[PDB]
Amino acid sequence: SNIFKLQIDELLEQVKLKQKHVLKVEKFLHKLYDILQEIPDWEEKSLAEVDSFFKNKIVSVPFVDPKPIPQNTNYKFNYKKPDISLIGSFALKAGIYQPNGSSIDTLLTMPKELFEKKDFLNFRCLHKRSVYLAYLTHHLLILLKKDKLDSFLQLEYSYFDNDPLLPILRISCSKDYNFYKTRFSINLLIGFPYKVFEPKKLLPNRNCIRILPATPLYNFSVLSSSTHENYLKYLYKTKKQTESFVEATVLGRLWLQQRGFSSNMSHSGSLGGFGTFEFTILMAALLNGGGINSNKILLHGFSSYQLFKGVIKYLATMDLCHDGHLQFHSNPASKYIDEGFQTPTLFDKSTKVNILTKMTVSSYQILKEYAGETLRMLNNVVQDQFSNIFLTNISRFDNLKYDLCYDVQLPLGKYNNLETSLAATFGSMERVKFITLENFLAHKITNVARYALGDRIKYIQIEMVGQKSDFPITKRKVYSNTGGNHFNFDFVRVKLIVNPSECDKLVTKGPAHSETMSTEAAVFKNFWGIKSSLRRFKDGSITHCCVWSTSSSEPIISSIVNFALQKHVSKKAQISNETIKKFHNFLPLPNLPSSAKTSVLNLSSFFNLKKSFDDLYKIIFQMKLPLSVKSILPVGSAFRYTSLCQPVPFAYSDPDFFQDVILEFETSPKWPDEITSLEKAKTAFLLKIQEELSANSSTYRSFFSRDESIPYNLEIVTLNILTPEGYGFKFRVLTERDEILYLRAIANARNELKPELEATFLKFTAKYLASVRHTRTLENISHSYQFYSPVVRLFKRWLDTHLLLGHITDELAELIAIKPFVDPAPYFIPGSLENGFLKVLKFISQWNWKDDPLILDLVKPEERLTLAQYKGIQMNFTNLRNSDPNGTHLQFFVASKNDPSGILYSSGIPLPIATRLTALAKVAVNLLQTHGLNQQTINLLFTPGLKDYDFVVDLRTPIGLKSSCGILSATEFKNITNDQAPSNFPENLNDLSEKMDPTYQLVKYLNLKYKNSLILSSRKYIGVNGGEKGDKNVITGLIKPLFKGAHKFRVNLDCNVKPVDDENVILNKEAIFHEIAAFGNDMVINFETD
Amino acid sequence: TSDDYVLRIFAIAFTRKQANQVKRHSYAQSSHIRAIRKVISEILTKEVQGSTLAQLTSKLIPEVINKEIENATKDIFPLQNIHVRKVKLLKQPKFDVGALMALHGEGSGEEKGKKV
Amino acid sequence: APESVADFERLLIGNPNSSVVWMNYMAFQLQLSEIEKARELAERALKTINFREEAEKLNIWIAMLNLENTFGTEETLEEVFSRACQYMDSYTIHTKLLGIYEISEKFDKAAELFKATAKKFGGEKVSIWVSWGDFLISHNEEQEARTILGNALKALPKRNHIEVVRKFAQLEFAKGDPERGRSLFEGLVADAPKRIDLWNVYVDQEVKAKDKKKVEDLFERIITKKITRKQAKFFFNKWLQFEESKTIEYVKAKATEYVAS
Amino acid sequence: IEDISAMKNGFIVVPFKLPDHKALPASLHFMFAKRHQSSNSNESDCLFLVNLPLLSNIEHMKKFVGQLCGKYDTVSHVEELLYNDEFGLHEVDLSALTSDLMSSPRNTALLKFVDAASINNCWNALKKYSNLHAKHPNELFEWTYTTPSFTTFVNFYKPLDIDYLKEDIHTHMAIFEQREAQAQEDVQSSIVDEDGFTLVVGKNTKSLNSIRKKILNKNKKAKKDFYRFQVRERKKQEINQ
Repeated sequence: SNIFKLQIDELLEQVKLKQKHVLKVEKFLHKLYDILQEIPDWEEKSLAEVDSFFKNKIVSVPFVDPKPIPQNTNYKFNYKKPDISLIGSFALKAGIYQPNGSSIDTLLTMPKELFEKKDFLNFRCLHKRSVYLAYLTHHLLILLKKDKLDSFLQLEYSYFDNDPLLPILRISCSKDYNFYKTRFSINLLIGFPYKVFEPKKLLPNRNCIRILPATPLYNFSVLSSSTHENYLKYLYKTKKQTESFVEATVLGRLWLQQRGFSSNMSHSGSLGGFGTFEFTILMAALLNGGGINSNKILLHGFSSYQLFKGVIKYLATMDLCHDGHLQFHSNPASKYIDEGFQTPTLFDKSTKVNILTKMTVSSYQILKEYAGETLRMLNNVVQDQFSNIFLTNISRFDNLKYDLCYDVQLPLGKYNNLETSLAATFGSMERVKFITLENFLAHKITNVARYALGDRIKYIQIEMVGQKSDFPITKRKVYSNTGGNHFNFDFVRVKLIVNPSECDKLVTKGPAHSETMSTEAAVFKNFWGIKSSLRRFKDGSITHCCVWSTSSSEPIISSIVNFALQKHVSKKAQISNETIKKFHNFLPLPNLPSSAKTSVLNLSSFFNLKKSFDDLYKIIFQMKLPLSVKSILPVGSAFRYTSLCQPVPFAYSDPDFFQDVILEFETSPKWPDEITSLEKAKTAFLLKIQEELSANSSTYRSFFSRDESIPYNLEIVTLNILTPEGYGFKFRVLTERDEILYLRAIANARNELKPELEATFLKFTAKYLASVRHTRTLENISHSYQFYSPVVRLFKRWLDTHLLLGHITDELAELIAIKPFVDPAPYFIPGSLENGFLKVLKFISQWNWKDDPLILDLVKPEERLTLAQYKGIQMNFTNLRNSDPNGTHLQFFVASKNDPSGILYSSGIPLPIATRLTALAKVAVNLLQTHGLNQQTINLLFTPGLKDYDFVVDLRTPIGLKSSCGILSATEFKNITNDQAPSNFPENLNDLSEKMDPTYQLVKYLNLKYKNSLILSSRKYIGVNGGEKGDKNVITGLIKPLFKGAHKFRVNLDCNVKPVDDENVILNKEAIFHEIAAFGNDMVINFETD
Repeated sequence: TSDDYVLRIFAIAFTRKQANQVKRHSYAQSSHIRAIRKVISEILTKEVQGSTLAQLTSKLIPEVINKEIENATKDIFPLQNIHVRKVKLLKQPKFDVGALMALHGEGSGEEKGKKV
Repeated sequence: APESVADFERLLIGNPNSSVVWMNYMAFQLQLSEIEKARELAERALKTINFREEAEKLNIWIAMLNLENTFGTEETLEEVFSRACQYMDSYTIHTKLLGIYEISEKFDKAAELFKATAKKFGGEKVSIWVSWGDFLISHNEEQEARTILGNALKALPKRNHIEVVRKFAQLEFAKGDPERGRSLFEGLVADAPKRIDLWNVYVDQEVKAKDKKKVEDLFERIITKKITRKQAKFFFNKWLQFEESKTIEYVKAKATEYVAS
Repeated sequence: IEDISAMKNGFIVVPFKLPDHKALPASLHFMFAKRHQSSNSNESDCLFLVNLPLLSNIEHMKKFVGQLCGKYDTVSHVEELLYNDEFGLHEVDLSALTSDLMSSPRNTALLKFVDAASINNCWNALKKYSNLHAKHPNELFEWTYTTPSFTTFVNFYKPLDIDYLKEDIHTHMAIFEQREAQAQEDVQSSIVDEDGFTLVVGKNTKSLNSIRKKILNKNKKAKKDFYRFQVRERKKQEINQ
């Protein structure tokens, strides 16, 4: 805890202006409460004359639903001089600079002689409050208009905490005396006196309003309006106890406003419910109580970080909702009791209200989980994430926070049009359990969502987009027609984070079957109805369940929430989602039996490939060699489940077809000395095994292949097995002599080819030695991180459309995609393709190069890298790129446990390609944060983005490669590709080139030829982005900033030349494009300049 | 292992009577015994730690760390038949239902007809 | 104008091979007087340049030897000298270290390391003899630059003897003693007067050293020596143009006499 | 312009034609030229050419000089292009780097000839060729295209013929085991030094080069007591401090 205190003080120093900008607004409120002190009063009045007294003016009166009919009018109104209290947050001086501004708590308390012993029923006290606020705000705007400062200052009606039971006054300004340069509002509230009554008519376990159901928001709102001064007395006595409270609450304020947990409500269908002032209150109660023995939990001696981690630990692992809550009394131990109130709860024995009742069970669930993971990521000592714990607005982009989102577009209409529009209840019995239509609608949506999905979702949240708490003065409500209804939401957004293990289980096992039909069986029958059934499973038990026809273009949770809303909330509430359907099938649809009907978490193509590999494995073992196989093991992309297309049998044309398996022989000393002879002996062994394979097992076939990726030994030969199941394998022999041969070469070579030969050794140990450990670790991790395989497939697709796969390799993409899966520090472990893909994009837009080494510890949830190895990785990084200035060639640095060097997978790619990747990530994240997430937004993201830079050359091989690549093109006729995918390896084997595509080898040889003067990118997976017919590819590429203008020629300028000046030549574009076209007359068709 | 399994993996070894020998003994000098035990613990520690448990089974079945021990240890002593004879698991990581289903093949339990 | 290190970093990232502005940015760090940080940027240039560009690497070695001659200590000079001789072409970086030495005007240790370099590799390379002999004849060590010929004829064989005493004669014609140079060259005159390029550069050196009667004797003995049909008009196209730029018709008679008999 | 015919530092410009393109109607593929030599026999009477075209091998040079001997009727017989490393594949040699067998420029092509008067005739013919290429691009010497690029390097993607690489591994192993065995016995019996000495070899080591580079790569217990002067120094240190 040596750098974290300095980080805390610097986080404070991010906002330490609590003296300069506080004085002018506090003298503004000084004038304001002087005016309130000199407001002249009024005596008792009648509703049936103050209605016309406000009708004839422009100002009108708000109301709790509904307006009081004079048949029940027996209350006596008043308009008195209020005792005004400037209390709360900026009385404590806990300043935070916000774009929407903080607010000083200021309350017009009620005088003692306009209430009685029955102010707890039929909302006539709230109607008094509405008319009292109406006349006091008319009086205040009259006094402002006579004082003549109206031009800068204005006043608005608003709800307190987005709640219609308490409308309040939002004092704001506009563009000598104009205030525009600090927190842009204060809020005038109106409250009730303290000593009123006793808890039996004050608890949420009573009722006197007419039909005894619970009245929770009613006796929370009026009790917090009446009795909230012991809170301030206790707050200042804890302020006198310890000094860490103001830094503690600004810490919690930054925490909860980056979590988006403002003080509105979760009952209203909004994120929040929990508040920063409730955080202060619970912290002040936890400095004395919280233990099982009613212990002092937080001592009032230590500093702010310890009590902050204490309150996070208490609301992380100790329960407040279900099993247990903390009772308390401000005015003498505070006791944790083990029973629960089935609500987010803590109890008062000197106030007798429940301070967490502004939030629901779902918001308390998500807050307890956030507290648990933030306790977990603050406890760990191997790496500090203060900048990941307090410097990330995860609420700025909402779909980054949640796994998936749906929209409810419902035109229900009128408050009296309720019955035929929605299929839920109606009456005073529900209108005293809840408050309004949207409140009980949101609660019903939570209940039907959690009973519709069960434990197929981690956590559920629900909000009302189109909500407007800023309703004007002359209007009695937010009286807005929000697209089909007269209620305050444009549509209803339901967000889920889902349990990715059983996220797509196609049946949902409800309750078991018996003769006596139990109550949960009746619940399940009445809840599902026409799609419920009772089935026997294979073990023999009988369970009520519901089958779901799964699909590839959807998750089944879409259809489940569709049916379980169109059965319960409304039979016309249309569910609209298109983002999932748009880039959930951007993965290439593999031409398999029923693969459109199968899900996306199915890996049966990979498992079929591994079954064919096990057949080849047994055949290659139980033969006989002069030096038998020690260990054969695959290393390929299908074996690590990150091939772009799922491997269908007989798909020749995919460049990810030939997976590589390596085999190591016994450690024999009789291997030869030099590299050409030992590689030739490896060819001898491969010739032997293919000879015996064609001898004994004629159903397989073999053909050799030269390799060129390991440079400066042209004699490296692999064989490729074409298996009768339909897959191919590329066999590479590894020997024990190889890495010591390369180290022999490194040691004895000349002293200027050392980094060149080190780059050769880097490519060798990237292809042979450490890639085994890489595929083992990620293949082990791809079963606890389920969505890793689709997010790597989608990222490889997206990077192929944005033209980087020619230079960049697979392992960078895989470690990039495993970064948000293993490091959930602002977020969760991603359980949807959408959330995972934009998590990856947000991260690599955030990604620095000079001060962000990418360290990974590839491990399942709940081993890692130790502290000494982490310091070693950091020292490797800092000496590596302080000797390196800014990455002239070493752009990316990606370290793991498998490779502590870091440069193993990133060495080789050029700075234009790396900068293009980072700038394109920045383009994508600002495009998503401003243009909004939409289907057209997603398709415009997945445009190729040529961004025409010096050439685009358009290719055409004579065959549209979808049939031989094995992806149906969303064709409605399955038979027309079932008879077209050539499900037989050809008899002659020299046709594989012309049924394949050569464009990657052409652009690779061209890039290594012109490596100094122009880089060349291309597409390589031609079937997934080369048009619907799948026949198009480009060769794009940048010219070097040296070779923009002309350059004087020498013997080593290394370029094709156009000598027009006798000294300063230029590269002849017509000649280089024409030798490209001579190289690809059968391949290229078009050329475009500019 | 590369997973979180831990193995008390064993190994047994025997002195070969060398060919063209005469003496009945064929005894190890007990300072060769420390060398053989050091190199055998080192190489089978490498063979475990560079592998997962499924890979450890698929390389223990066709009896290949035995021949690897004999090849890397025939330099010091002739060493009649080598075996491993015991692998005892002492701590298991977690369940990982998906990984266990991946070790066999996938499967999705689905409907049977109600008819009532 | 480049006056900021961020702009110099932008220029070196825009082109990494160009040792001219590499050494110029390192000399900019010398303008702010950071010798150790200039050596850090130096080894940065070493690790960043494409190693195939030997001429710009040679300019980097100019920069290294300039830094450790003018600013650093001589133990660090021999350290970077040792890493230079183990990296790149030792004889060329030796003779350009000697060139930087003669520009920086140090002589006392320079003659002893002339002796050291002649002991190491002077027996089969000639630029060391060029620089050593020219330095001695210019710094008034005519006796030492005459007894260098003993070690020259010692180490060098017959194949290179003619060239080493020829360049000795050239140096002692230009900034030395012409009678000493002629005493060196008349042995090769008696050895092979058939050789034509040495005779032509000998009469040219006598032209530029401005000995009227001796160049008369040379140009009137050349035709009496062995002369073929190209060599006649070649030396006459030298001789008539040298005397133009009475004794002209006296050789115009023989220039048409010798084409007949 | 095209009317330039000779560069600054002696380079001779020799451009070429381009075939029919499906998007372009050109006919220039520039190239420099230079006569030079070195001491060895591989680089006698040789010519630099900078900016070689993509895969203009020996056969392409034969067709070019056959068109040249049709035009100017000179003497021209080409054999090989040393330093044909235009890809970036054969800069370092790993075999000579770490082996015994076959022990021990930039994007150019160094082409040697059969005679010095042949390279003189071709060089002066090439200067006049550069001049006519400068004057007119239609009456120009040109090199045709039968494309070993098309025969070899478009269709990489090929099964290797089994008889070919089988006879290759047979011949390569047959010469390699022979030279390895003779080097092994040569280091195993290398007893005589010229002055009396016997080289220690070690058991089953295979090469004199191996022990040489090993010995290039491979490049006390005093007491603090027990002497009279040292215990005087110790007691003097104890007397002082």
